[PDB]
Amino acid sequence: TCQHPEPLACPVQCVEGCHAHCPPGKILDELLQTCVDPEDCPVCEVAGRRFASGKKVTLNPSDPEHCQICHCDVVNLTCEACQEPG
Amino acid sequence: TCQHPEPLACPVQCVEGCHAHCPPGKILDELLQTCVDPEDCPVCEVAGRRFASGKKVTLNPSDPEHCQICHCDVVNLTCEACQEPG
Repeated sequence: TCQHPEPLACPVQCVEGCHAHCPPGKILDELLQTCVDPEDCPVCEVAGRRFASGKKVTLNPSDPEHCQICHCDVVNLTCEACQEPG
Repeated sequence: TCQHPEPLACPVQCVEGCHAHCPPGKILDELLQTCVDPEDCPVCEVAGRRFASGKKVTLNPSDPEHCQICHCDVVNLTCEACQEPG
């Protein structure tokens, strides 16, 4: 989905219920109930690598000197500065 | 003295007792009972201004951004880094 573009660990094979079926070239987002083209997803790709659609997590806690954080809210190709402990 | 090179607020004009009298060019320090030349005083002058012989006080509490602290133990021309609150 636009919210979960990546595949997830899938404990359940399939499930009942209402399922939005529309032709390809369109990915489902729940807020705008219909399916929509992929580009309309608020998807995030900062410094190249593939990941989720801008999860709200502060990556890289481990190393202070390598504290090179890059959040993404919806679309922004931004990177934030780390506050030094010293 | 080497311990109190600056003049102090002096509630008493003069006092009785034993008083170390020696020729000038020598300042009294109590640990080494005699009077000694001024340079032998563990005197402190960090970044130029005149003050005491390295008092053990953390100057400048007021402004965080101007937290530019400079202690002096006996002789050292040192300045310490302030720990940021953030």
